[PDB]
Amino acid sequence: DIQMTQTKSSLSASLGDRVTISCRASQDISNYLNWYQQKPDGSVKLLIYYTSTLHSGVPSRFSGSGSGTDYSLTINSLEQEDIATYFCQQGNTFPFTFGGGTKLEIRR
Amino acid sequence: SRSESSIENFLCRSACVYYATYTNNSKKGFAEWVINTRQVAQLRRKLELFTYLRFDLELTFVITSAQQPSTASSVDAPVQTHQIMYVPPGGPVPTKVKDYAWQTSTNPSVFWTEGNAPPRMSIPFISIGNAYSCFYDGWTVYGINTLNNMGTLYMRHVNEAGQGPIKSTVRIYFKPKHVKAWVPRPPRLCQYEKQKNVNFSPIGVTTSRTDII
Amino acid sequence: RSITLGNSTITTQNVVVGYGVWPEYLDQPTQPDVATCRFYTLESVQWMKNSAGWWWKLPDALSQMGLFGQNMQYHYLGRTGYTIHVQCNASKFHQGCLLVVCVPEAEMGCSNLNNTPEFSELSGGDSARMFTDTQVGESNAKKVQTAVWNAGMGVGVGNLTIFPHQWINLRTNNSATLVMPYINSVPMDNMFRHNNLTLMIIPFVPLNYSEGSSPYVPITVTIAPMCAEYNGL
Amino acid sequence: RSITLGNSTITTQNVVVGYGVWPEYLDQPTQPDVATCRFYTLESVQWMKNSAGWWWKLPDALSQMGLFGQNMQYHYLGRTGYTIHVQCNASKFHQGCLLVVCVPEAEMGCSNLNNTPEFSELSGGDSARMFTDTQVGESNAKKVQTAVWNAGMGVGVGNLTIFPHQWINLRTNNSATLVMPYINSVPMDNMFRHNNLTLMIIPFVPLNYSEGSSPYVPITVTIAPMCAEYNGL
Amino acid sequence: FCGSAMATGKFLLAYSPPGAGVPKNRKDAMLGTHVIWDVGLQSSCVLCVPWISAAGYVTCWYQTNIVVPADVQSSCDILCFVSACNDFSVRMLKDTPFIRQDTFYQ
Repeated sequence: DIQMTQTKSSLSASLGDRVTISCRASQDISNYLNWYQQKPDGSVKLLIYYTSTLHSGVPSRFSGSGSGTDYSLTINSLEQEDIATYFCQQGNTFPFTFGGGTKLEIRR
Repeated sequence: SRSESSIENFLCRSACVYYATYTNNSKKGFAEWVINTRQVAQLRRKLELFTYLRFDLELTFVITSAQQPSTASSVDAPVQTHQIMYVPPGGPVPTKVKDYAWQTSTNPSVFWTEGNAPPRMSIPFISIGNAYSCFYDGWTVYGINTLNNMGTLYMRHVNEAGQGPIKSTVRIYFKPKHVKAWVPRPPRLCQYEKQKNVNFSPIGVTTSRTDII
Repeated sequence: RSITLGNSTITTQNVVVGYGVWPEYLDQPTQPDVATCRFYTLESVQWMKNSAGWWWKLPDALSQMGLFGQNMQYHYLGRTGYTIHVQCNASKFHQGCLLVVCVPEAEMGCSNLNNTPEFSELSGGDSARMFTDTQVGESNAKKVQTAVWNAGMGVGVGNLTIFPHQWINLRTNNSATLVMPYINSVPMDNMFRHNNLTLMIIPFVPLNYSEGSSPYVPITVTIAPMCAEYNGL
Repeated sequence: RSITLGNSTITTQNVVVGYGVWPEYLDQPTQPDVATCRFYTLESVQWMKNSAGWWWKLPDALSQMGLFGQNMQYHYLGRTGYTIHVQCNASKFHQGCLLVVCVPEAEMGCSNLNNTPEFSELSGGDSARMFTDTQVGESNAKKVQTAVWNAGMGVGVGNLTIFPHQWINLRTNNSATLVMPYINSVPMDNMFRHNNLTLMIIPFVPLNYSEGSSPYVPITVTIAPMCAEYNGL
Repeated sequence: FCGSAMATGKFLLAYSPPGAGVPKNRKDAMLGTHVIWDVGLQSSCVLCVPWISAAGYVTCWYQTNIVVPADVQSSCDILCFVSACNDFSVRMLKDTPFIRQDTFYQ
């Protein structure tokens, strides 16, 4: 398998700044990564369906990057509705493996 | 009602095939799209009725803009000019926005300012073979055939901007011209899964019913 | 009846030809004519009750077929046409129906959605790779998805009649003949990295018999190259 | 000058032909023409001061010479003619004289008076067996008696000029050419148990030079089959 | 083929020329001179061959099996005739070894 490592699992920032969540794979997965967002009430939806292209209907404050093993997400202007949990999932080999969660929180 | 089902009346339609945005000051914002018809599912199913195609190409770019939030103090900007560089197959390719591969003399580009008609340009049948092959049973990696490679398009601002960030979005319209088609082929039944290959997951033949009578 | 070609002789008794065209000839390439044109007979497959289908990739079957197959390594380019004779010999007590299609540029589909199938699964030398009546699971890394109702191409298997074909109905018919031209986008290709034809045999109505008859029916495929010519010195 | 034959090309600048006749053609036998006629060049021998001679049995030298030599095992019968080019390249400071004879049916003589010489002593494949300036003693069981003044046939070596020949004199001449027909009593023979020609090279006046020159002179033999045809299917 | 009229099969009829060995398989026997003999179409196949005083082989191979209906036996037979196609060429008459004698018949 491939074990995706989201090493932090707890971020904290204020509103208006630039936050980066990182997903680190176990081998080269060749630009097949997806970024999901699970709200605290339970609803899960897809944000980014490659390294760097957005889903339709998701606002332009999100962006992704990466190559090879190391990958990253970016939210440039953090809003109130973006406080949720985030996962990464590769789509290269079998079976599909998901990363660990990452919960955000307001700093002070 | 006799000529509606001809080949030129079937395929010579315009279709949006790509859509991307780019910012000016980011040093990551500039667009890139390799010319192929395998991204959108409604254009791909019409071209995959035939094995060998041969057509001219004609592209049109609808570029708009937006005023991203700056700090303060009286944003007033002049009109913006964009560059749309076409890279023929087997040419240099940029890695950043500021690069020597933009200025090369064999990559034809168009320049266009905001507020005019959109910038059309037309590309003839560029291939070493005699037809674009939609299906290739063989190796060059399986089923790729680098002989039908039409080129790459890159887009960027040329105006250096100081007071306000501006992001711009470009939609590319795609139109075959003077189409010739050989060796018809059955239409696809399963859903498309990937772009490069013809992989699928098996599906039923049709919608079912309760009884044969 | 009893036609001959070189040092090989078969006997027959209607012929469906290509797309209406006949195989014709084209640095300066020259042609081999005496060393090549003969009926290369692949071995027979057994049509049982629990059968699903077979397929042969066509310039791969004659890769180890002798004095044509030895020409494959000495030549880098070339163009060829074919003539196929398929005949199954049952009695008037068996029943069934075959479809004998010849597909130009038949890309196969893998079982895993991300990979592409390996070379040993696409084609064996003079061995029929056979379809399956199930799904091949996605845990298989590099295998061809051999669901027979999709014909390995992701399509409807009933619509395969748009290619040149011939129905072998055991009630009325005994054999098939197909004359196929050279269909490609370039006039001379790489002959080790391209299989420009694929011959499939799919039993639409399965075999049936009563107890006492033979439990199988053999199908014999005979390939004869026409218009064989190569680029070389 | 610069004649060619197939995919081989040599260059020359008088030709002695056989017995006045030119090589001409004859179940139903057919001929090979494209696969065969090319200049098969044997490797060069070095004419030193203490040399005695060389000989090649002629349908044995081309036994392992490629696409002519592969035809030897597929064919049981056949008749062939030959054309031989021999050239030695010295300076105007060397001196010598060769005799280039071509003997039909040259039976060799053994060293023991009761046996007959073994096959590995009669002829090597594209290697020159070489004469000797002594007697081979009678304690040797199966060896060819290679006394050069008898030419291995029990005859006078000066009288070898009754066969077709050419004198290579380094003072005046540079090369030799011999066109030999098919000379045999039957029109088609066994080609594994018969060597119907033998090419000998005997230095009558030995090589001499002054100190500073090269201590050897190379001799290059080139054989071209003509009128090659075989009995077969 | 002296078998039933309801049976169907195929055979090879290979001729190895002198020099080539006996073929040890159906596949390399195919690449030589051969005739594919379909039984259900015709019941006699002729293979002409030179003969002179290895020297040859006239081997024959199963191509497909024998397909037979119900209530028909599957064990059939095959006969073989020989003749001279063209005119021969005989020389130097002698006596046969097949007949001999010690005492006079009386």
